[PDB]
Amino acid sequence: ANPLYQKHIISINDLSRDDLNLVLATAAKLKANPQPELLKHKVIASCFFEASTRTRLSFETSMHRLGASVVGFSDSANTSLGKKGETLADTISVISTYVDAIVMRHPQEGAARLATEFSGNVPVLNAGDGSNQHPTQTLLDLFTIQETQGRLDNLHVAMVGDLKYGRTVHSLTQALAKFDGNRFYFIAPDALAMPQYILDMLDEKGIAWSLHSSIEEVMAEVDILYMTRVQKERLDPSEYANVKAQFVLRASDLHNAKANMKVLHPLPRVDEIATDVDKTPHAWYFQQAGNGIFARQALLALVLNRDLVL
Amino acid sequence: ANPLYQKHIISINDLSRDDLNLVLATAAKLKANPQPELLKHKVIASCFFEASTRTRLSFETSMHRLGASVVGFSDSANTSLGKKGETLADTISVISTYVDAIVMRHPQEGAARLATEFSGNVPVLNAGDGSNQHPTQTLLDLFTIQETQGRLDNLHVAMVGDLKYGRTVHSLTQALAKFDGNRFYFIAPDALAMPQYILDMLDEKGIAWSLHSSIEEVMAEVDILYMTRVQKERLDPSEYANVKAQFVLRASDLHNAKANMKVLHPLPRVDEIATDVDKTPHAWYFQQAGNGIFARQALLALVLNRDLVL
Amino acid sequence: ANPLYQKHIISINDLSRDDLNLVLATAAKLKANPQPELLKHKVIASCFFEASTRTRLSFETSMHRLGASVVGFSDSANTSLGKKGETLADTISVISTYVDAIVMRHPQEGAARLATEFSGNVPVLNAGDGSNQHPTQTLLDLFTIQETQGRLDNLHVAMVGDLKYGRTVHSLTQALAKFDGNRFYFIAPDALAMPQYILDMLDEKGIAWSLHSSIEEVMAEVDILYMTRVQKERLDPSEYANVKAQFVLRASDLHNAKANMKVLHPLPRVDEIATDVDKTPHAWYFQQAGNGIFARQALLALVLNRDLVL
Amino acid sequence: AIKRGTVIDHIPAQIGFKLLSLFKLTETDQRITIGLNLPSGEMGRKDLIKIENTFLSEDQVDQLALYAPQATVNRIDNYEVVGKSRPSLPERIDNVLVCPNSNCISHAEPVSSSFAVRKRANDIALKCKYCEKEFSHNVVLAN
Amino acid sequence: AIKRGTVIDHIPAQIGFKLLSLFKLTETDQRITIGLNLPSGEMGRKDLIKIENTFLSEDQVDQLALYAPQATVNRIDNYEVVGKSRPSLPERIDNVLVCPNSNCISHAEPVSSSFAVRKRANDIALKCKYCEKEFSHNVVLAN
Ligand SMILES: O=c1ccn([C@@H]2O[C@H](COP(=O)(O)OP(=O)(O)OP(=O)(O)O)[C@@H](O)[C@H]2O)c(=O)[nH]1
Ligand SMILES: O=c1ccn([C@@H]2O[C@H](COP(=O)(O)OP(=O)(O)OP(=O)(O)O)[C@@H](O)[C@H]2O)c(=O)[nH]1
Ligand SMILES: O=C(O)C[C@H](NC(=O)CP(=O)(O)O)C(=O)O
Ligand SMILES: O=C(O)C[C@H](NC(=O)CP(=O)(O)O)C(=O)O
Ligand SMILES: O=C(O)C[C@H](NC(=O)CP(=O)(O)O)C(=O)O
Ligand SMILES: [Zn+2]
Ligand SMILES: [Zn+2]
Repeated sequence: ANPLYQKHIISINDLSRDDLNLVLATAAKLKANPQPELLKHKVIASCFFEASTRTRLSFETSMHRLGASVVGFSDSANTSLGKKGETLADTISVISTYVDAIVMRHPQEGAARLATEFSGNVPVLNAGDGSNQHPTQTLLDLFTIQETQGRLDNLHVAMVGDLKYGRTVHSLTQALAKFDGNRFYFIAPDALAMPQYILDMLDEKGIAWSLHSSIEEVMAEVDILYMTRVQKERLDPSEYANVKAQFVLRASDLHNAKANMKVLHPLPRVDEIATDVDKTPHAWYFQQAGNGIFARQALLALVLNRDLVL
Repeated sequence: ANPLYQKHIISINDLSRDDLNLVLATAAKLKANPQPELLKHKVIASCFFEASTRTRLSFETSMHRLGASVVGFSDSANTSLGKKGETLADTISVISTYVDAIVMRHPQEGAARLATEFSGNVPVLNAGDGSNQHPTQTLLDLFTIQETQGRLDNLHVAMVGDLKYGRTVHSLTQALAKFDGNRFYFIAPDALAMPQYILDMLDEKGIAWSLHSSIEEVMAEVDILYMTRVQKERLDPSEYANVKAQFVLRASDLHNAKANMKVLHPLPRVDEIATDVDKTPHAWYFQQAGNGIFARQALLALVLNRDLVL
Repeated sequence: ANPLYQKHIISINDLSRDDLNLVLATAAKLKANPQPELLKHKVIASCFFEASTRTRLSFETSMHRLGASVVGFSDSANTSLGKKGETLADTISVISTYVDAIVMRHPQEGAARLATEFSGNVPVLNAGDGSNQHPTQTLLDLFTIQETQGRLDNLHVAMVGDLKYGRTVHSLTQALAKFDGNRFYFIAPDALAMPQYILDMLDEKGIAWSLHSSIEEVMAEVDILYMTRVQKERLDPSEYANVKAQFVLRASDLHNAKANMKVLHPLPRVDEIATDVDKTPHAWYFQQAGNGIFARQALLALVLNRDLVL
Repeated sequence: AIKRGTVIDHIPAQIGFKLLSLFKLTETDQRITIGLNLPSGEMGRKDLIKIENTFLSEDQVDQLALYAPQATVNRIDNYEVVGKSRPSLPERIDNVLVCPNSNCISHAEPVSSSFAVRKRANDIALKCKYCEKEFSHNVVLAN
Repeated sequence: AIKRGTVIDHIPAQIGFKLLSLFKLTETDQRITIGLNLPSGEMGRKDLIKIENTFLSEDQVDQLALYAPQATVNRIDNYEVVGKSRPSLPERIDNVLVCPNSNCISHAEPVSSSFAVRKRANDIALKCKYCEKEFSHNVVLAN
């Protein structure tokens, strides 16, 4: 079978470069030649314990495009965990007797990992666990970078905003570090900096990164400008000075950009990207979102099918 | 047609032994040989007016495994009943113009019965009505007992915990009483005892039951040990002394159990079953939950199809 | 100095029978011969950290009838303890630099005792500390029993209602136990019974007491029927079965009552005393309330004026 | 055998460690020697704590009566036993215990706990100085 | 000075007592001898624990590594050191540690804690199986 058949997808740290490339090549083929009955007779759980628009809707759409059925919830408040005091462990223990895979987003770090200890032979797909990991975001992110840049090597990549709580950039930075010659620019408030465990990983791989207090410092050099939202629902009250976006991109900031440069953002944005950016050739956050469909279809097909032939 | 075609499934009291056996034999065949298009072109309403994890998700999964589509809600708060003051009667009157069957759980006793007076030719399936009935729980319960014990006659059955508000045990006790030579042990706080109408039924059928203040009194004699959660959302404030589980099963309490004995629990558990029970050969609450799929598939197939051939 | 000059008045357990008789004798005197300027140039704090009608208003009325000024609060919410997180200790440490005595009621047991450890030379008078003590209630109670029975020894005294959380009955039982030949009947729900430290005290002193299920059993014997309110604000939710008065006295239950028998209640009543009792010659709870003026004047006189009054 | 300090002898089994935990005897730089589950003669099995250059007042020695009534406290100087004493039940237990009444003022405020001690029917009753409720010593917890 | 059992030597000051709590070592009926603030040639001061007829569980010697790296564990039989060893720092510590990340799922739910341990620069970094966060073991020292 394929390397990802029946595998949990919890953290970028457990995936190899080859794994990531497999999802990307599979996503490219599905975008070109769709397989509407690939997951027929599959029933997949979509269990969101915190808010989502893109991750849940792209995930469920992907299941449907592949012919699978979907059960679950978008709020935990009417589950027995929400009203009768049930543990997440018991919750996973019973749902894993019903479905062929579990997609879960949860406000605590570790929830997806924990779920794997109760799901038996049922694969768990981490749609986000607190401020820790967001592997499927990275999959679509990588897919979008590959598409627009023609490569995943020797890129100049800026990541801007809340890097401490951004599960998006934790996963993305780990993934891009599995490739060669990438260079990182971290533009973040000191209180919301990139975590040291990420930097240590970059160091022990001999990957160049640097800190910057301004997008302008790096605009002329970057291939990917990856903007993030301040994760206010994760901030400690001692960090409430940072609630407002520190870095605001507008169309005028793009005058010295490389022509090929794309502005990414996992979304939603608050104020960190002005709406005048949307009409420029650099804006690519909606196209990026669109790509969630093909990455998530790809991942589902690989986890639930032994082999795929184009 | 089969005896259950187009029938409402409201209360165990309206079902015969033959009916229950029909669902069980049908559940066994579907578990062995699945029928993924049995309910094609059916649309079924899943209308939960109170919390659920197992009942709703197993029900909807079952619909999908049989090829039906599903509409409904897990919270009533965004229905017109929740925001515009609509009656349950009008709610059922209109949903019954859309769907082929209605699955409903509701916090008031009687709601499912009431629904039948407004649903016309559309069958109503009671997923729980207040502290009254839980017929589909009993179906999967009976199925699990049959599976593990080889029979539904001459069993020794302990029911523990909140028996007053346990719709689970109201239905289960009525069902098991339709079979021969069963013996019951009721272990409950005096304030949450088994209701007299249940006991009266047991008496007029010459069925032996007795009250016990301890699981240890009966451990060596029981084939099925059926644990329950205290139904705190149903307690009168005068009954708040009973909010905590009175009887706590742990692995050490099982030393004198019969080898064949199984521990059941309709779930969720709070503290009445310690997690050290889970690894013992007696723990069977998750396997029981798993069986919800086959009982509920069976019931749906029988209500919406004139005849089934294996 | 009189025995009570500059004394803290925290617990009946700290007072002797001679102390009690001293208050009472002083109460008689000032009732007959008011001394409207006895406490002129005194400023007294009235600090109520939980609700009161009788105790706070009678105390403040008493201070004015004796010519003293009053400062304080009837609610802690706008003190610096309420809004700025100040401890009770610091609150007492500052207030005791302002006034000549501190009258305090508080929802935690032992608050008054604590205050004495920070009030330096300023006496603390306990207006009630949680479900612990209410020594000024006892003083007016004793004055009332004396007024209507002619004595404090060899009486039959029934106490009814919430005896566990009744700070009134804790203090009063301790006080009456300091006299000779008194007989106690305790009519309470099992869950709200008189605490073992009270019963032990009685046994040690060779005092007769008995548990009873009804008012009618003891009605023909009792000289004082002391009714209490269920202390719902003190109840653990595990005791919420007892919120409703278990014993309701009406005019009709007073048929075989002795002509000397008075019905007392420290008030407020809920339904434990029907309004039809109000008009009977046995009703004395309002007279009792009025006697708080004379007990509280007396106590203030003895604590703040060194000479015995005349 | 120590030169100078205190030897708490005849501590009942399983008590020695509790006394160390409770009275924080190990919070010092002084040499401490502990024997647990040692054989006795009058007791069979016993625990034993020696602390160098450290002495126990009579009150301190009395605080042990709650846990080791039959204990022996040898004060020691120049390798010699210069004084021997026994716990007699104290009038009060301060600081170390926690009042079990959740609504007592002692939990919220900067005071030390304090209980009056009394013998009650082959049990010891503890009466909190503040809230005045009384408890079996068994249900009054430490810290 | 025992015949068969274990001697944990070279325990740093103020750690000996913390080891007796955690490893529940005094919950045996076996003779135990403890020296606290003993003089040491190598360490100046040290603590020492002797347990007759008893040997550590491999997790306890695994757990021993971060509490007392320089500690020394001697196995004894027939009054002889038949085994002497220094605590080997494993890569995984389960059950006894608490993740300092308050938003970690391991707090709310019935799973055993689990950390990946590796030497880092000066101190030890401990990485949680669940939240994937890494911490200095000084931060996991208190809990
Ligand atoms: O430093 C140490 C080590 C050990 N011990 C040990 O203490 C134990 C006491 O032995 P003892 O000789 O001191 O007293 P005893 O047992 O004969 O009589 P009682 O105390 O029961 O009244 C013996 O087992 C001894 O080895 C010490 O007294 N000090
Ligand atoms: O079994 C023992 C071992 C040692 N000790 C006590 O330990 C003290 C140290 O004497 P040691 O010989 O045992 O250790 P050390 O001085 O060589 O110093 P290290 O480098 O080994 O750490 C001694 O003074 C003695 O009192 C015991 O009491 N019992
Ligand atoms: O929330 C963010 O800012 C980034 C990221 N966003 C998403 O996944 C998109 P959504 O929350 O709509 O599914 C996330 O971690 O949830
Ligand atoms: O809630 C219980 O304790 C028993 C019983 N439980 C269930 O049906 C399982 P769920 O509420 O997750 O659907 C019920 O009556 O709802
Ligand atoms: O509240 C009671 O029932 C009895 C008693 N009542 C009073 O003191 C009268 P008041 O609360 O109006 O001052 C008390 O303990 O506070
Ligand atoms: Zn107290
Ligand atoms: Zn963690």
